[PDB]
Amino acid sequence: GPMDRYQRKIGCFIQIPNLGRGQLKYVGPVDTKAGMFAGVDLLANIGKNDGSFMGKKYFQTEYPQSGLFIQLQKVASLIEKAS
Repeated sequence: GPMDRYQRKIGCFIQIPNLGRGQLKYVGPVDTKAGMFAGVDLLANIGKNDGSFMGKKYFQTEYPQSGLFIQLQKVASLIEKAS
């Protein structure tokens, strides 16, 4: 599947422009949103969530607002380069 190459990189770190270093924790759809998403933990409260959305847990965050869902297309090349 198209998400498999990104799913293999879960647990890696990427350097998201204008945000900072984030750990990739989830790749996939999000209920009620269009398209595929990367769930990242920014390891500081500069995200928007705790890894859950609409009462469902997608991933774990270190802090209450360190999690962020980003449209996968925006970070796909960064995730590919991560090792």
